[PDB]
Amino acid sequence: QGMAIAIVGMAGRYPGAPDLDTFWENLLAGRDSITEIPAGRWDHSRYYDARRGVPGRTYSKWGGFLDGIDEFDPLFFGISPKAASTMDPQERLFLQCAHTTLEDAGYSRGALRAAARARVAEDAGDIGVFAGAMYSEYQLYGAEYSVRGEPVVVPGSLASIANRVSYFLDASGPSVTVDTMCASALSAIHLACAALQRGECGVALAGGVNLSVHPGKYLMIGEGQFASSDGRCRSFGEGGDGYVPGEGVGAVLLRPLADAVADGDRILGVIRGTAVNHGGHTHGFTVPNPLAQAAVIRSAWRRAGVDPRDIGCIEAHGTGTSLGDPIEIAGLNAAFAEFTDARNFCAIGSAKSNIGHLESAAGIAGLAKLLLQMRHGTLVPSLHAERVNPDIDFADSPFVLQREAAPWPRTGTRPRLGGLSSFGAGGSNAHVVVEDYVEHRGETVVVVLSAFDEERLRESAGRLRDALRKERWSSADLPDIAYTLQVGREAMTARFAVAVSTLPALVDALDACALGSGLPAGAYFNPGFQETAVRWARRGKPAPLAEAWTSGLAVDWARLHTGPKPRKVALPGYPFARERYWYTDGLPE
Ligand SMILES: [Cl-]
Repeated sequence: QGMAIAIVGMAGRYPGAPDLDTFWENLLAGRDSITEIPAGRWDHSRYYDARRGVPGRTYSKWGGFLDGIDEFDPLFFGISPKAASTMDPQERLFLQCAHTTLEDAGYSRGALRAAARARVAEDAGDIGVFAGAMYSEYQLYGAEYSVRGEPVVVPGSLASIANRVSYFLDASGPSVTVDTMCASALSAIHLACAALQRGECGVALAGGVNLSVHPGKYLMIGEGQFASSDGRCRSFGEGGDGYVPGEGVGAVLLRPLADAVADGDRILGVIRGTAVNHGGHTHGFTVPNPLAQAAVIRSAWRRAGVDPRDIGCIEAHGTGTSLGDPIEIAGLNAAFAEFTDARNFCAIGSAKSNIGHLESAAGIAGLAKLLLQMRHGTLVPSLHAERVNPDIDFADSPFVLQREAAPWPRTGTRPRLGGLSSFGAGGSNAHVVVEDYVEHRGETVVVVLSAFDEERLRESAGRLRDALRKERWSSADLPDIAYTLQVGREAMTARFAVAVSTLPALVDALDACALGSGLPAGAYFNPGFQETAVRWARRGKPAPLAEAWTSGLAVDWARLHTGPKPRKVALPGYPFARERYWYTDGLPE
């Protein structure tokens, strides 16, 4: 049966991919997003040296990097701009990730709490937050400054990553940051699923964050020789002699499947089972254990109640290590061997070949790739493995290394089944089992839009306009779009409302608002009785309600949709202000 935990929303920010849609495009095109160290971060010429193991140097100069990790919208989160400057970028980016995930799920803060609270006991929490992270590097800058100047305070609390989200969301569930290194994100998901199953909270936000903000990490992988000579993760490829670090922030909104189905939530997939263990005493602290990996994979399978023969795809750890890669396959082989003797039926690959080793966030990026493959029914290439690692025999294995884009066909009406592994360098292992889900036309709707100020509002109109021009959208989607923007967004200061019945009309109105030109009739803008107006709107006269709402009137939009409720759909998230904050702000040179 499984623990039946539904995924009702997701957000992701990965190298070369500001959002999940872009991430899929990169994955589909087999794009390599690895680059050299951005000059803005630090002067890497002070540390680079091609000779392995040189003291005070590093032979790696590559990485999977995000763009503008110092960009943040503190006013949006009720954080003072002064506080933002000394606040760990990981906390900042996870805050923005958390919000985007709620918007993808089609939930406002208040709505999410209400939906969660109804499913658990009185004194049980509503929303839980489980974050995975392993580095506190921002802290180091403050110390480097304080020694040769005036002492500056730069906090290094990993708990803040989860705690600030809980604070912002007004969440009352468990608020936990976990560190199991590379397996952190998957460990967070594991604990989140356990909390939901146990009834500790109604919904749970689970994810991971990992940034490369300091050169120290590179001096470390250089000394320990963990870094690859070519700055690539050759997942199961020949010549892989280490990994390349990558940046990333991701999260999922988790919920018991029954509750999601009953609430008409989007369902991006279902977590059937999770498992967590440790490699024990191997021949070295950072030496992986194939038997432990096999055990955690089987444990997740048993908890999921699945038949491993049906597994269509495995998203592997695949860091591109001399010892690690063959060990991982050995672990997987031992796992499958306890159930079937079948060969070459399962696909395998790693996103790390695309975006690098995201470490504490590797699992959430991996989950994204897996869910996206199922969503589009397409298996994506795994890079840097034109010739496979000589130590690995895929011919005598359950697997076939995915090296070309290919269709992932559904067997009958049976859900596509996938597996996801993440193995911490310190020995902590994790495996997650997921499967996908199987389940007023033409009328005038009222499309609503709000943001912090006028500029952000017109920005939202533009991004929504650009989205609704894509091929997937038609006029038949208008009831879903309107519903999502009503009950799935926060009613903010600057507001925009328009009554439309066709999609091209909505696009025109959005374009007008975005460009600040003249608005049509039935459209209302504001830079910043209900019972009567809602009855009117339910009778097909929504203009007085829309105009009143734009003027600032609070509106319980749910009252409008009490035959069948429209579907929540994926719409563009809030356009955060991109102002730069760093610890050197205000400090003398
Ligand atoms: Cl609130």
